[PDB]
Amino acid sequence: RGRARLIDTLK
Amino acid sequence: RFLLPPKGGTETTRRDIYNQILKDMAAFPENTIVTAVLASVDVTDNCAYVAKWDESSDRIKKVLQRQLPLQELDQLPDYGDIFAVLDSINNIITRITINSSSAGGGYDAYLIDFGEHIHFDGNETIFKLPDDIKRLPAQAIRCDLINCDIANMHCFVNTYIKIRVHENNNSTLVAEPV
Repeated sequence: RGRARLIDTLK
Repeated sequence: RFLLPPKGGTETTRRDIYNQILKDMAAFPENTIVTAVLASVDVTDNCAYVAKWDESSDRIKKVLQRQLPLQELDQLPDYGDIFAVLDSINNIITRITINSSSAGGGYDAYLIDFGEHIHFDGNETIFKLPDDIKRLPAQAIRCDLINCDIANMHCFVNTYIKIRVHENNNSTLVAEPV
């Protein structure tokens, strides 16, 4: 996922 | 298909662009354990980056999740100015600044909320940020990590961790993941 994982971290 | 180059601004190095963007170092008090995202890991420089991602950074999160409309730009802002770029590989929109021209063509760019220095070809999709999101401090703070194998830390990127702030020289941190 890379940086996309950050979305799941900030949702 | 290619953007118009920056009309002004002082070109800076990778190191100087970190020092010239706005960082809130008061969010990492010394001899205190704080919770922050492991923004990125740079084993070659033997450093990492941590980001508070506070409630005050909420608008940056909105831009990141593509939940906010932005005005597309055909002209690159000045060197050192903060705008937004679309990373469609990850389908996010992230804050970015152009710090210098590149010797092999293109530009040296810095993603201020990740702590990542990237190459910017000049044909990317870029947006103007609203003034309140543009003025928000860069989330990524550089850290020397102790009691830590930095190479092992790639598994915690983009993940909330807890760090103990040993030192805060108001530019970079000396911290330890706990």
